[PDB]
Amino acid sequence: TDYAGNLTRPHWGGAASDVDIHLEVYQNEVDTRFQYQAMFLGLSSQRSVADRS
Amino acid sequence: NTYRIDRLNTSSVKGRTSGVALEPTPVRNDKMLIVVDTVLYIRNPIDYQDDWTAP
Amino acid sequence: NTYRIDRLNTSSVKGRTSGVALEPTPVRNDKMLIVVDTVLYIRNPIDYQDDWTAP
Amino acid sequence: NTYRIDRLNTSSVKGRTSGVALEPTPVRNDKMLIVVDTVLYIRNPIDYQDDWTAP
Repeated sequence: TDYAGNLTRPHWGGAASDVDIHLEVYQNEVDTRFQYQAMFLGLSSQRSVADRS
Repeated sequence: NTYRIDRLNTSSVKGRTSGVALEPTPVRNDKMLIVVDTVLYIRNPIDYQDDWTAP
Repeated sequence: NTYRIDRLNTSSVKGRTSGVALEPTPVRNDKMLIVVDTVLYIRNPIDYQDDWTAP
Repeated sequence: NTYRIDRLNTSSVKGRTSGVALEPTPVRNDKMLIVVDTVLYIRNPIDYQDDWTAP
């Protein structure tokens, strides 16, 4: 059933206290991806040709 | 009652040769929400007489 | 000729959201009885004269 | 919620002259239970406002 339809809902601001306006508790965390580190640096033979040809 | 965690996307490597423009790419993002809206409860009423006639 | 032990049950968690009334629930119970019936015995008589004439 | 009163009988009396064996007799018993069932009450509500303006 119900208890009472006349409540003073704190952060439900509307003509019938229906729409939620609560403040999103945000901690500065963002998840982007899982990083990767190259391993073929030492599995080849580096021969720079920069600025020459 | 809500809680916010932001999300972020990744760009893609693209090739280029001599006089070719570098195409700019967007990095999309979003947010996620967790909202508490339900109250779990246990409600056990014991009558007076049963209290007065049982341990 | 008797010995009593009481028993009990659990409760069920239910959910309320914003203004609904909590719905009470009962908790059933029972008992159990242990009854002593018979007595065990060993009876070995020994005559005086046999005890006087043997270790 | 129950209270028990245990009943019990009586026994006769005999007479033994000189070497007559004595004869035992048994006695019988029962139980009684008084069970508390209902509650008596009387409720008298007095409003705050009438309480404020009256001894």
